[PDB]
Amino acid sequence: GVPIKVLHEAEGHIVTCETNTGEVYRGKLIEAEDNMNCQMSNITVTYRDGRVAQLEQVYIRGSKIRFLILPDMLKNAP
Amino acid sequence: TYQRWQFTLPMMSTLYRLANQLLTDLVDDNYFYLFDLKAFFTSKALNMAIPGGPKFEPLVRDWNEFNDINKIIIRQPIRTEYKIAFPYLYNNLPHHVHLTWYHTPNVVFIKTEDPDLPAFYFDPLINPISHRHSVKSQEPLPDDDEEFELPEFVEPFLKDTPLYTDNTANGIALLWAPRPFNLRSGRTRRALDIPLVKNWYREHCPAGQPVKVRV
Amino acid sequence: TVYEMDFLADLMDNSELIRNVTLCGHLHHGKTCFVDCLIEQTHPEIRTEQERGVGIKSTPVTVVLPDTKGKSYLFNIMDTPGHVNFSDEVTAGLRISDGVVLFIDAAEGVMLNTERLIKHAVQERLAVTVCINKIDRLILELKLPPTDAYYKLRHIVDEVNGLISMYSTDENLILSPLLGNVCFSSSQYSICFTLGSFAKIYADTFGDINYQEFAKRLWGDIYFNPKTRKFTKKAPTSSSQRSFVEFILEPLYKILAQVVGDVDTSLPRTLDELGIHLTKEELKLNIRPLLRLVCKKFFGEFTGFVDMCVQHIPSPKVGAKPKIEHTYTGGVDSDLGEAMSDCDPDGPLMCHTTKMYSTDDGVQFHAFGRVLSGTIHAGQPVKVLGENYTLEDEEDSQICTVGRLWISVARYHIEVNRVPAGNWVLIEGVDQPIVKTATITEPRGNEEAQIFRPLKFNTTSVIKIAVEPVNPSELPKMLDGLRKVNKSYPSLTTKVEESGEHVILGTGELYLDCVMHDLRKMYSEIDIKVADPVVTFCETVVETSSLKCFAETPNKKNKITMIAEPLEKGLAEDIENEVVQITWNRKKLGEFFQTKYDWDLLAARSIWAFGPDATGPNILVDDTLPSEVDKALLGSVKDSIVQGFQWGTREGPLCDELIRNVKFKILDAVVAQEPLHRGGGQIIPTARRVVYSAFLMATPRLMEPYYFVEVQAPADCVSAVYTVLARRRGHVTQDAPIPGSPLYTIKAFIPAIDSFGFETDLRTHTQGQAFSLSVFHHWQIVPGDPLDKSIVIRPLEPQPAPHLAREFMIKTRRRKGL
Amino acid sequence: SKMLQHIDYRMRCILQDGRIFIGTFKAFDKHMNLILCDCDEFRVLGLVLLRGENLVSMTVEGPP
Amino acid sequence: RHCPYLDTINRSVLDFDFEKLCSISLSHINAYACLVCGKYFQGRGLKSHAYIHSVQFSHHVFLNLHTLKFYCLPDNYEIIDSSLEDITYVLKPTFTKQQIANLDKQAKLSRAYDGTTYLPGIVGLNNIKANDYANAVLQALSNVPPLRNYFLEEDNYKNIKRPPGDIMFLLVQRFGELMRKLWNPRNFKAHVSPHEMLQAVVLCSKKTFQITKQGDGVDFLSWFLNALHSALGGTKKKKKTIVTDVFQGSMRIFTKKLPHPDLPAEEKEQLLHNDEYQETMVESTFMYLTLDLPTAPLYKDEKEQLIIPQVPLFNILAKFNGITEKEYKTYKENFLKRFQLTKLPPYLIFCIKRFTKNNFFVEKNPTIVNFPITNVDLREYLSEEVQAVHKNTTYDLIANIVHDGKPSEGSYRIHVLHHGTGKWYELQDLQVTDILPQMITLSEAYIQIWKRRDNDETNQQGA
Amino acid sequence: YLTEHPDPNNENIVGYNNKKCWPRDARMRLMKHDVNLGRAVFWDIKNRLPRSVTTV
Ligand SMILES: Nc1nc2c(ncn2[C@@H]2O[C@H](COP(=O)(O)OP(=O)(O)OP(=O)(O)O)[C@@H](O)[C@H]2O)c(=O)[nH]1
Ligand SMILES: [Mg+2]
Repeated sequence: GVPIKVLHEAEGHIVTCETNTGEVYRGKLIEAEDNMNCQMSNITVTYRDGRVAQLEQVYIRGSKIRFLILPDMLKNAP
Repeated sequence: TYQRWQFTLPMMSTLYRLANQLLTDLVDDNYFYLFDLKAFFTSKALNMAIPGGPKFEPLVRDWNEFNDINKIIIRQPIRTEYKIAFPYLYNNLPHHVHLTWYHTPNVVFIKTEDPDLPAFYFDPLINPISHRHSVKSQEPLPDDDEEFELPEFVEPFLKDTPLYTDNTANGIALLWAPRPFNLRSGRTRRALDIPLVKNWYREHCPAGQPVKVRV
Repeated sequence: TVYEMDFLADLMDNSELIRNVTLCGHLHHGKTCFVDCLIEQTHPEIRTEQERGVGIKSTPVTVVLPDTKGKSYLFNIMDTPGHVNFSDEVTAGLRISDGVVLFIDAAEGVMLNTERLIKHAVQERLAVTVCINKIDRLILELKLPPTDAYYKLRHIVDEVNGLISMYSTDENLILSPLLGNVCFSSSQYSICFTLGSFAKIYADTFGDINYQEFAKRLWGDIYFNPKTRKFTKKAPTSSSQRSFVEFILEPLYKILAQVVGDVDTSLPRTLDELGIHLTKEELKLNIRPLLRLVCKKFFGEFTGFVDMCVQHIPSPKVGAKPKIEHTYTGGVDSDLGEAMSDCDPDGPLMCHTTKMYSTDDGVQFHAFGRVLSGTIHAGQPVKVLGENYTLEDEEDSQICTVGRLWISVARYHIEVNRVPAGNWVLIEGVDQPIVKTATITEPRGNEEAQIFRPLKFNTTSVIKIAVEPVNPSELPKMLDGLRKVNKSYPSLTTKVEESGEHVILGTGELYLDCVMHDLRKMYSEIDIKVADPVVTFCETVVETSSLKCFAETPNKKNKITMIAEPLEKGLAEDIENEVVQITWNRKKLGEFFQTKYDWDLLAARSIWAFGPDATGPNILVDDTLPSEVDKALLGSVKDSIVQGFQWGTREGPLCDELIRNVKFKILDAVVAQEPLHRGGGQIIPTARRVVYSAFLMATPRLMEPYYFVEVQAPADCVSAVYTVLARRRGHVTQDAPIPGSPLYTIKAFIPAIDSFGFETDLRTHTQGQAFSLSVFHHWQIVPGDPLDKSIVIRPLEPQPAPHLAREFMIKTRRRKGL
Repeated sequence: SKMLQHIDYRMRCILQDGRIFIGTFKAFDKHMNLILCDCDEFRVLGLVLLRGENLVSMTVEGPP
Repeated sequence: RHCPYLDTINRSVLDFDFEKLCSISLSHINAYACLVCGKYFQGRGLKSHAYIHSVQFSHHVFLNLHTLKFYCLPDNYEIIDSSLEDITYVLKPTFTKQQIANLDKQAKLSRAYDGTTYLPGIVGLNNIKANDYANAVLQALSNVPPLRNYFLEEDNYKNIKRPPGDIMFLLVQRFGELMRKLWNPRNFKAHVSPHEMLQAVVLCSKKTFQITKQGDGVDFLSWFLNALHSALGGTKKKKKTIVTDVFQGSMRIFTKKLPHPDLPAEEKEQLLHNDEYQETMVESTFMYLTLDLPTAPLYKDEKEQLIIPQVPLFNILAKFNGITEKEYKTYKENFLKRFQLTKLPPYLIFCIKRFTKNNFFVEKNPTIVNFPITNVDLREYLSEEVQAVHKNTTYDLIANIVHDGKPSEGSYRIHVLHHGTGKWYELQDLQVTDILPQMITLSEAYIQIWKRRDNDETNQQGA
Repeated sequence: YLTEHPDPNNENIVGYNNKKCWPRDARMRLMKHDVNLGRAVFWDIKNRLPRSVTTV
């Protein structure tokens, strides 16, 4: 499916993850679990106060992700 | 209209065996290493006769340096088989020449004289693996005898089916049969061609003959 | 094709999802068919080598295949011919590629070329992954029991691991099923699987159980208890087959057995359990085709190989750090080495040309290369650097604009606008400028980058063929043709002698024949005459000369006393392998030599040069009381003498061939003080004479190249093989049965000259059962003495062994030296 | 079923927070997870994937 | 600046007009001439036949055939400061516009190293007994002033690391060097060897110079003209410098400017009918104008000539007098014809049909072709001067291929005007001889070049 | 002779006459040194005769 194939297909590629509380995390995802929980490396987190927090590794939960920004060119589907 | 046959394998294997006497010995195609059309074109082109092959009318129609004997090292003397095999090295002025030379993984065909138990526990050759080294390749996989609970209701997919079946041997045998018997469904053919004598035609060096047969 | 092009461009741009892959496997172990099947999966658009049935040339294929995760991957695959003679293409492929995949036939077991390929990969520091092709042979040909099959499988992997351990002192990696390094695949029936891959399939069919943990305990000495549930170490006396057998080989056999064995009575129900859906039409196919279809549906796309490639391949990023030290002459330090390592499309960029791919229409051919750094745009003008070109040697170098770029699917040419570094690419318009291996650089840019070391060949070319066009007036056309083949083939070495005979050097018959054929039908129209095949020889001296001739120069400003004696048993071989090479410090090198061979410390100090090649068999040594007294001048004279000595060693004093395994030693050096230009100019010619004279004084040396031969044969024909070898002066080394397969392996050696037509004779006598591969391996002194006037040579009749040396010597001289 | 008629079409997705997503509907799942192409929030998100847990309403905002 | 080995140089053993190969490797790549034995060796580096040769054959000064540089070995350095300007010039002659005017020499009597004494452009060529035809075309084209001056001072063309504005390929670089060579006022010997050019034109497929069984001055002229126009061409320097004024087969294609102008003419044929049926006109561009030659018996034995036909030779004069077009429109093919020469080119090649290779070996058309025109007043001038006897344009003979009937092949000798001494000049296999221009016609004419004056009344007035 | 007739190809012998009547071992051997001498000698003699009087 689109969540699965593009989820694990984005491993190693830069992607943006927007949490439910408004925390945006942009970076290269290391892996995507079937539970939708993902782990990103060298991800930049921007809080609601405008504070940019650069983390070497971050693990985002599946239920805590509101949406995700996939890379421009890849084919899971047309 | 009696075109397009589909065969039960059992029928096919039975017929094959009855035609077994007519059938050639060897499943592989390596036997006919020298049985090459390209070779025959080249032989005619190079005007060279292969020991026990066909001869032919000649296709169309001097001290030199390389010829000289004192400068020649001979270990082995360039036999005509080499000239035909590599006619642009062996043979000068090749024209319209194709590349004979078929090299492939060795063809091994297994058959058993007595049915025994379907399948064979050990090969006829009986080559021994006799794995030999250190601690027989220690494997550090999933935590055995610990966290490897395993999954309930799961089993190998092919376990229910038997490894071999009463017709397994026959099925395998039909993989290496002369062309009309290797297909369950094969195209219907006329009797216009003539005979199945080509295997007989293919004989290389029978021996105990008058030339009569060589011709 | 445009959508695909966009996706390909994105993948190329990423440079981490694309890993260059090169696969080499013994003749007929299925590399070519595997690639063909992969291409079919990738592009359902199905639009000399073919007739021969043997790959003669390496072909590069680029494809995008989804893995188990589903992330798209970019793979550059270069297929290398299995045949040992055409190994050179494989070496080129290995140099271009990051990692090499090894293919081994299950039934055949370890084979000649497998070993050689593994050794080359270890030397070249490329990660090695091995796929076992023709897995079905045991099941459907050998009919080995599943336990038996597992035993045979364990053996091959163990042997491969042993070879890797032997080649590299450090055991960074070992190949095992648990690691995922080795993939069990059969190319023909479209089943490619690894324990991980099989585990994934099992998980998909079943509930959701964790695949990785099951895979780890899945293969190698693990027993699964049904009552126990989770896998555990074997504790059942009753005996349940190792879990590899229980979960993999058992069901694999059962699938195959049903389809071949029944196919009507019970085959459908088995399919239901499997869940495969079959058309009635499909079930009416012949067994091989039907079996392949069934297997394809059950095994998915071709996932194991892709998984292996993504997982254990360093790819573009790691790429250069291991690669550049061997490849780049600078080896990194200040700029270029660092830049190459990053691999970004910035600054110097860079290209490396390791191949020339011929065009049918014209002599010019498209070059193939792995873009090392930055990126290349169509119509840009790029500097070309020859292997000859170094630091400040502008005359060899030439610069030309790039007409077009192509990305190569199997024998299809995708035009593209630009190519990022780390991607294989065909370059139009660089054909005239480059000979053999080449380096492409920023054109007119200051940049300055050392050329990548030229290809170093696993074999040594030995077989010499003379060529002359039938009609003299067509000579220049033939010469043109020869140029083309020099570009087309890697090791193919040509030369023009003093006589004027045009000579081609090759690796063996098949190589030579194919080269001849290719030139004749594709490069030059002209009819070509050909001399009978002859081996080169090498010259060595059996014993030291009692008296050393000392020769003055044209102007008698100096004299040189030099002796010669054959080098030690384990000296020449080490010298060449660079074990005791001239690069090392005098203290380090001398000490090493003394320790290894009980070398004198003083003699070690006295070592000057290795003669003909930077790594060469010959040694130049200075041992005089006088030299120490006036060293200043002595160093300069020694350098000039060493150049002269180098010249002398390559040419020869008998057959005008290379001198092998000889130490030359200076005992008296006479140079007039303040010699100036006199010494500088006169000494070199003199030195050449000096070398020869000592060679004349220091015994007679007999040499001939020998081939290592592997013969695979049934038990009944071993006697015939032995007889052929005995007939041709061969001698057999080892005769041993092949484990897990029926057949004997015969290893033997055979003189190069006597090897002509050996293959063919062997096959003919054994009714096409025995098969021989042959590779240059070993030099060995010929029975006949180099000089024997009392020996009378009959003009046609083959001579007896006691004086072959004379025959060879004289005839070779008559061919050119006179 | 009805999911095949909306394939390769531009729909309008509403979330639980009141945000509207207008993009080309590509693929979905049994969990109602919409993958929109060239989506525009009411900032251009472009290619994005929205969860079905916070989904509210899915309407057709224009021809495919 | 005595690099003392300069003393060892043997000018008299150089010969650049040899195939550009190492004599002991037969590679073209990085070829160096030894200046002491004049033998080619592939080179620079240690194990190169040039380096080895420099030391086993004691010959240190070399010339890099493909790059304009000299090297002194054994060290392997370049001789920066090159009194070998003499040598380099015998490789690669170089000219500035002054030189082509300069002396009005027109062809001032040069010396070679042998002190043999020959008029610069007016040089013969070795091995006429296999390339005599080729030597005739090469001397025709290298006589035509716009063509010749183009090559002689277009030094830009095909270096290694040239700019972008310059290239055209190996065929044109070599024909350029042939032309340069044949005008060289300081040739080391009197005569030149185009045998390698010719063989490269058969062997180097980008020319399929692959004509045989005829292989004449006409055929080779055509094959050359066509080739040059394809191989220098528009924007790719080969149609701007060519000169699409200097002829103009004005009908079609304008190709390399110089030889679609500069060798084509246009005959507008004009088919007519009576009644009111306005039959049709066919302009055709043509680099060489095939004259017929009336009805020579050929399958008829002889004592020929004055006892079958010579004198009235001249069935021929300006034969057609308008070709098919003016008086004798005996135009057998159809209803009415006249064949006007409607463009009239700054040269005009004529080619006499001397014979029908369609049949046997050939009894030719020997009927002598009397235009030794003798007419200028100030005459005995061979005043050639052909004026159009319906219009005026006024043209002076300036070349004249002759056939000769050697019992072995053929032969093809070539007679060139020399405006400035006013002396016709035969060359005949490295031989040269002056010829009475009124007696030219007593050979079997084959090909003439006819310059346009009165266009030099446009350029007698246009200076 | 070489200066008078120098060819890169050195075809020379291509046309060089010999006797087909004798067996190969008896018939004249072909060598550049031999063949170039042959052509040089012939050439030298040919050049002593005016074409207008006679030729060879
Ligand atoms: N048993 C078995 N044989 C196979 C399979 N795939 C290919 N072969 C056979 O192995 C032989 C060699 O296969 P190829 O792929 O053509 O060999 P290649 O590697 O492409 O060409 P070379 O490199 O010259 O060996 C052929 O005779 C094939 O029929 C397979 O899956 N199983
Ligand atoms: Mg292959």
